Amino acid sequence: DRAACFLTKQWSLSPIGSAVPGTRTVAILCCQETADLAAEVSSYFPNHLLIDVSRQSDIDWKEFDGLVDVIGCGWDDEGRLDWIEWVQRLVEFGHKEGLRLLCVTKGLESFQNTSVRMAGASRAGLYRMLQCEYSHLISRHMDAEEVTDHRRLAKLIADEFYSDSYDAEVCYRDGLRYQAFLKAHPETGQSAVFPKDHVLLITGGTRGIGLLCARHFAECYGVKKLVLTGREQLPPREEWARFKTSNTSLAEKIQAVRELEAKGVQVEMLSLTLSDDAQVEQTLQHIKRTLGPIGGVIHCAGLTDMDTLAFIRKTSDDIQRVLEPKVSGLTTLYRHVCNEPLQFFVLFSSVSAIIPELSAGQADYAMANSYMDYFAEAHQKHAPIISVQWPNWKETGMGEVTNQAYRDSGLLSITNSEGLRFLDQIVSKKFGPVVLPAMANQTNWEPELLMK
Ligand SMILES: NC(=O)C1=CN([C@@H]2O[C@H](COP(=O)(O)OP(=O)(O)OC[C@H]3O[C@@H](n4cnc5c(N)ncnc54)[C@H](OP(=O)(O)O)[C@@H]3O)[C@@H](O)[C@H]2O)C=CC1
Repeated sequence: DRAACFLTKQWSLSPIGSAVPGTRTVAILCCQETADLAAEVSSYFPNHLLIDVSRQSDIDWKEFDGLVDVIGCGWDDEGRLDWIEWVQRLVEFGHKEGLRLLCVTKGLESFQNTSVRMAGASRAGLYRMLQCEYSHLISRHMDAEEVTDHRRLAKLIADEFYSDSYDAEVCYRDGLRYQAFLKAHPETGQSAVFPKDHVLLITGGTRGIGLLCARHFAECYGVKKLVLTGREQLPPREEWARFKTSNTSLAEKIQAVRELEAKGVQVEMLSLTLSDDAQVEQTLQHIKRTLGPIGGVIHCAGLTDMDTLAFIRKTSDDIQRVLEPKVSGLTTLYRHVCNEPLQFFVLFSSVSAIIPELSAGQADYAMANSYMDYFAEAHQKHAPIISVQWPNWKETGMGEVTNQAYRDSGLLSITNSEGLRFLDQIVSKKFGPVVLPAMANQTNWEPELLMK
């Protein structure tokens, strides 16, 4: 594994060359809040369908030029997934010779924006990547400025929609169009002591990378109190002796608790529904009462859906299960730990949040991890919160089974030791709120083309 780098999302001018209108129907996805905007957008499309999701599909989808989604310009309820089936149906049933999907947000990107407006985060991640999963699509996320008037915004939208671009992600700042790309962090491509009476909280800490982090913090940062959370409820401690010769995942967890406790660490392995406000409150009160204040959080709770790959074959329910730990779960956890004396709050995101080619066949996972990226950017002022867009870990967790796009990306799969060193640097330094640490074979690596 050759060369370490740290990539962050940067922006450069990408002017539109021509904007030729069509006459096929354009769908306009909105909600009650964004309906006035949607009406203004609609005046640029003589042929349109306004789909207000807060008001089923008997549509001749093959007659459409595409869809403009402006729900991300309002509140954009992360828990309401009804909008998804409109996108799926258009993607599946639409013309195979080109159709356009355009997602518009307002002030979601931190570029030339001192105040991230946390709306549209999961949806941006979907639209960024759909053209890599479906070769016939042109799909784009566009971020406008929060100040932009509806009339001006509608004009920008219409030109963008019918543009000659295949850029995955763009923003407009002071009337100028910019495209997103990845680049080695600007200058940095020490550490304080973790207090012995504070607790390190690790969600998804019971196996995989999170457990590896647990061992690492106990060994190298002198952590004395660990709370490791997952979904499984371990049996009472009195039962544990019956699992000595078991080869089960539960046996391994029990053994891991014992090995940590041998290092002189107090360890609790808990079941916690992270999106359940009442349970998270109660559990956090228990920790604070009986162990001590929270000195750090590592958010590893996460699932990939390995059964249903195609976006158009996923149900709302499937998608919700993948989002839950990273979206609702993260938000709920944050509300109950943001006033603790945190040294760090590290989110385990993925290269699939941001590299469209790797998102393919796992669109819901890209949505989930994308939300965490923006969440860190939006809350960096209030908490030492960092989203890490991890590459594949070769030796622990979900494992590798890496595909051609991953190999073709020039990303390498990383060792545990590589990953932990990456983590230590990310905590010790200011790479900013979102960073993609990669091991790359330097000869054959063009980070600046990763998002194209
Ligand atoms: N492995 C890799 O290469 C990469 C991993 N990541 C991310 O790193 C994190 C850990 O990855 P990995 O170690 O492979 O994962 P594993 O599947 O090995 O471990 C998942 C852990 O999270 C817990 N968990 C899963 N779903 C939930 C949920 N809904 N609520 C609470 N806890 C949950 C599991 O608990 P239980 O055992 O009780 O189910 C388990 O402790 C994930 O968030 C993943 O997206 C990112 C990039 C690459």
